[PDB]
Amino acid sequence: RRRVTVRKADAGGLGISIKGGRENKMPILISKIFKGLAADQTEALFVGDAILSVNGEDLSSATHDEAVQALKKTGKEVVLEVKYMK
Amino acid sequence: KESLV
Repeated sequence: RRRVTVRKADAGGLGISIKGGRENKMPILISKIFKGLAADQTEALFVGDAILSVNGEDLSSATHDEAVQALKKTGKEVVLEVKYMK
Repeated sequence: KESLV
């Protein structure tokens, strides 16, 4: 497992394309970490990261839409629990 | 599903 915190601000966008969906047994796995962005500029948000919780939101029982909704309206610090699949 | 936040 893993734990990454992406602070908002800076640039603005989060740069992060998650790929998966609770309708296919997939803990929302990142497939594209845009560069020059919070996720790719926090030395942790790297592709192959199955998120299971965003800001204390256990996404394990959430669909790909419930996971992107949190990343869309995150708080000052985007604490994202990740399951690296390297 | 491939979104982009």
